[PDB]
Amino acid sequence: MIDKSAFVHPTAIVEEGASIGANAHIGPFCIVGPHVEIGEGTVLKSHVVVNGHTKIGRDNEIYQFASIGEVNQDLKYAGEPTRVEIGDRNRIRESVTIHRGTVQGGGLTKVGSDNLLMINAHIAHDCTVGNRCILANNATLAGHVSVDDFAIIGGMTAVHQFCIIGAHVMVGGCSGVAQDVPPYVIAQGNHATPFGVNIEGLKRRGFSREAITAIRNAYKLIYRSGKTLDEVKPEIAELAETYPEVKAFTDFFARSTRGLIRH
Amino acid sequence: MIDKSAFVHPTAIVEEGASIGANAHIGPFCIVGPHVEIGEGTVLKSHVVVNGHTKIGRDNEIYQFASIGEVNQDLKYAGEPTRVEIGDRNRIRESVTIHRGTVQGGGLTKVGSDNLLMINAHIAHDCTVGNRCILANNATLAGHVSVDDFAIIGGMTAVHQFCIIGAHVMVGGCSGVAQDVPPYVIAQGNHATPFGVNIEGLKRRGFSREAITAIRNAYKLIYRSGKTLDEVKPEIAELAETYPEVKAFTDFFARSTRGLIRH
Amino acid sequence: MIDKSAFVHPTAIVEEGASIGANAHIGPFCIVGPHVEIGEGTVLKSHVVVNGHTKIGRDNEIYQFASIGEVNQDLKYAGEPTRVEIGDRNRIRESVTIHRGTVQGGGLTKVGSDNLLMINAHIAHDCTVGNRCILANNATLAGHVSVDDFAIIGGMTAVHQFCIIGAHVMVGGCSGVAQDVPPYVIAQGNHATPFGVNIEGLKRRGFSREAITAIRNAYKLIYRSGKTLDEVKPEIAELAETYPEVKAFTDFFARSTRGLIRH
Ligand SMILES: CCCCCCCCCCC[C@@H](O)CC(=O)O[C@H]1[C@H](O)[C@@H](CO)O[C@H](OP(=O)(O)OP(=O)(O)OC[C@H]2O[C@@H](n3ccc(=O)[nH]c3=O)[C@H](O)[C@@H]2O)[C@@H]1NC(C)=O
Ligand SMILES: CCCCCCCCCCC[C@@H](O)CC(=O)O[C@H]1[C@H](O)[C@@H](CO)O[C@H](OP(=O)(O)OP(=O)(O)OC[C@H]2O[C@@H](n3ccc(=O)[nH]c3=O)[C@H](O)[C@@H]2O)[C@@H]1NC(C)=O
Ligand SMILES: CCCCCCCCCCC[C@@H](O)CC(=O)O[C@H]1[C@H](O)[C@@H](CO)O[C@H](OP(=O)(O)OP(=O)(O)OC[C@H]2O[C@@H](n3ccc(=O)[nH]c3=O)[C@H](O)[C@@H]2O)[C@@H]1NC(C)=O
Ligand SMILES: Cc1ccnc(-c2cc(C(=O)N3CCOC[C@H]3Cc3ccccc3)n[nH]2)c1
Ligand SMILES: Cc1ccnc(-c2cc(C(=O)N3CCOC[C@H]3Cc3ccccc3)n[nH]2)c1
Ligand SMILES: Cc1ccnc(-c2cc(C(=O)N3CCOC[C@H]3Cc3ccccc3)n[nH]2)c1
Repeated sequence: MIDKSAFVHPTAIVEEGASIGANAHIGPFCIVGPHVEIGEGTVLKSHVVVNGHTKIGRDNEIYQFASIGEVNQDLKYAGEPTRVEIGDRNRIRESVTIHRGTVQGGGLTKVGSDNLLMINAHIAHDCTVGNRCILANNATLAGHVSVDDFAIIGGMTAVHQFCIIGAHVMVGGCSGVAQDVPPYVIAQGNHATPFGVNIEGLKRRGFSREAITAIRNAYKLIYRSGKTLDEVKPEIAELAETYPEVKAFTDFFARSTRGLIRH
Repeated sequence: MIDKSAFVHPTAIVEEGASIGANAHIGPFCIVGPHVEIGEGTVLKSHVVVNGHTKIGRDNEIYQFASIGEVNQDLKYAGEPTRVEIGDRNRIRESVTIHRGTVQGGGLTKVGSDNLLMINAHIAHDCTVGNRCILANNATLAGHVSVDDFAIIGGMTAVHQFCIIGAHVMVGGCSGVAQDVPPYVIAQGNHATPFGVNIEGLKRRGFSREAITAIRNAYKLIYRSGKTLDEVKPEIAELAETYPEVKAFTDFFARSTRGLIRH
Repeated sequence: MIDKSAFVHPTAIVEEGASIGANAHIGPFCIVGPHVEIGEGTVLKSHVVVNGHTKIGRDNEIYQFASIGEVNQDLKYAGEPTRVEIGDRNRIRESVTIHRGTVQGGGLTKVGSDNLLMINAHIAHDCTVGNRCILANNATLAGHVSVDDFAIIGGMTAVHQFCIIGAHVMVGGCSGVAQDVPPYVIAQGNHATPFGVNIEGLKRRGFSREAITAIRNAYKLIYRSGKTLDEVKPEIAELAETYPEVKAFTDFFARSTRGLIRH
């Protein structure tokens, strides 16, 4: 149903069955399929395509020429009714593409809240983007990629399938990420390698001096101690007993499937 | 003429003279010029611009915000009535651009069949794309580039004008190709350099063990023997007398104008 | 007001207050906001969004899926009524984005005349593009970037915020520019470094043999003499006393805020 307080431009095509929330705005020449849900206050500026089984939260801003919910580019996909979930207060800029999941990959592409997806960012099938992330222009995720909370990916950068971009990471522009990036790390290059802790980001986000020091010491265990990852894992868990922020490493290690980026 | 079994959305603008085949589908807000031919079963999803002297085959899927047949970006082009040809069963994704040829370059941009052109791939004037190719997101061909059968070009990769991407090549993502890539080769980097034979691709495509061995031996002649290309050409032709797959090298050498990528 | 000789397609939406000049053409499914001025003879092909306080000159060609005047991507921007200015005879290709300024950055994004902005080029808030420039496909300017007269930026290349791309520069494709590029220089790489003087460009643009020699000698002072920039500045000014073309260096040095690209 279309809420009586939603605006649907006369040139937009909203198919029967679409759910449009209160005070939403569907601009001219938008197309909205019958399995789409658009939350309260969300705006589709103009020339937006939203289709598939796709749920969009509240107060989103989706700019012209974006394609949300579309058939993914995985040759394995065969038209199965997979899904997209998008949270609240995202800014989804011109030409962004967010594609539906695959059965093989779990059936769901998910984006959280308060993200900024810049022009022509690409969220492939089965990706999971967290909250407060930034993808700069042309940032490109292959299928099954995770971008964890607060992570930032610079312009022109691409991420290989299944990689994890950890929480509070900063990936430089013009980079190619082929392995997993631990939380709190700065990464850059082709292929991307680690350049220490994202100290300034943690500072601005309220991390204490003690937490940042512990995170720097965990970084040193991984990349400067010379031990194997299997040796350092319990040392990082031990450190997390005192500084809970360090637990992000433990949680990341359990999800990592491609190994860590390294010098 | 518009076939009686084609669907033309009421908001689409199909100019008189366009030819639309049986069971084709022209979605909302598409524009189709008077010299366009769209084959049987081809679908333009929505918001597609097709113009120029442009022939499109059957069972193609062309997604929103694509521009097919448009004026090319060569400053030498002056509006002459050049052409685009596109074959059958292509998947041409959001924002792909395929531009018309130039008189200077032969007048024709051509794409074969069963290709996958991912989001914002660019096929410049006078390019020739074969069959069963893949161009990943943002893959960008300058003018006059050839992409031969089964070749794959990774995300964010660009190819300098006139280069040949040989048959069954795999070019990595985040790469810049400045010279010609022999058939069967893996290439990666900025600028791209060769990394051996695309063994896994040949395996999956039915090449025999003997053919792959001969191709590996031809690769060694080119890049490991230390001889000049002029010395190895007759040695490769000799090898092709027994293994016909090796003839692809000979045919490629005759077309190559920029020299081969090298370490 | 809409000039009586302008064409406005029946499907276009031109908001009351927009100014459309003589013999302009607003194609199907374009949107033009109430504070837009479109000059005499300018063409919006189709599916173009123009909004904000945006002035566009005469004889421009703006292709489908372009977004001109749109809200910028700077998180600091809060909706203030900033501006875009675009000159004459520009070719602005599919999916180009040109964004409005920020109060913090001066309030104005400006593009001159006779530029070629290829597919998906991005002109961020507060950028200044001069005359006769070329941005190739996917060339991406962060905020506050200057691209001076005749400069060319190759495909897939991105420029870090506040950088200056000097007059008659040629930046290669697949490059990342993190510092300022002096006039007349060839730059390439990630990050971009200098590769001598753009001799061929100067030749084609009518520079005398004496002027090019002096420019080459100024280049040598900067990058080959081994002196500091502070030592060479007066030596370059001295050279400019005889060869006025060398003054471009002096003017550039006074604007440069990020240091020069270097080997
Ligand atoms: C420096 C880092 C640069 C990163 C650049 C990233 C750019 C990403 C652009 C967005 C793409 C995204 O929307 C879709 C996506 O990632 O899909 C794939 C899907 O996430 C994956 C897992 O589920 O599976 C697929 O990728 P794979 O590479 O695993 O597929 P495949 O094994 O079927 O191989 C695809 C083609 O490559 C050929 N091949 C494969 C291996 C080889 O060694 N040589 C070779 O030629 C093979 O013949 C086949 O034609 C999927 N692809 C295809 C084309 O189906
Ligand atoms: C690591 C690899 C990265 C590759 C990145 C590729 C990105 C491709 C994006 C798609 C572009 C495609 O759609 C169109 C295309 O490739 O067109 C050109 C056409 O294929 C070509 C041949 O026919 O001719 C043209 O390229 P050239 O470089 O050969 O043209 P030109 O000789 O006229 O030079 C163009 C400008 O460069 C200036 N120049 C040239 C040489 C030099 O040394 N310095 C210089 O400034 C010169 O003044 C002029 O303003 C054409 N261009 C132009 C702008 O007209
Ligand atoms: C090899 C070169 C590659 C270059 C690639 C260029 C790609 C450009 C794509 C076009 C973007 C353009 O349209 C907009 C633009 O450039 O805006 C910014 C604006 O020009 C700038 C100045 O006025 O200010 C902003 O950039 P900054 O990086 O200066 O912003 P910030 O200081 O607010 O930091 C942004 C985020 O980065 C986080 N951060 C910052 C520093 C750090 O060390 N770690 C970190 O995580 C920080 O927490 C915050 O969430 C603006 N950004 C944002 C996101 O607001
Ligand atoms: C020397 C250097 C090396 C590598 N990358 C860069 C680089 C990336 C960007 C970029 O994409 N953006 C987005 C627009 O907001 C401005 C900026 C924020 C950002 C900075 C760093 C990483 C990720 C995002 N700008 N410069 C610079
Ligand atoms: C370590 C490494 C180095 C260089 N490039 C990559 C790279 C490229 C891609 C990519 O574009 N795609 C398209 C989407 O299908 C998945 C994948 C298929 C492909 C793989 C390799 C080359 C070309 C295509 N993914 N990773 C990885
Ligand atoms: C070996 C090499 C190294 C780095 N970059 C390249 C490179 C860039 C381009 C490119 O973007 N274009 C735009 C389309 O017009 C053709 C060409 C003009 C141009 C040339 C050089 C710099 C900037 C523009 N082509 N090759 C080549």
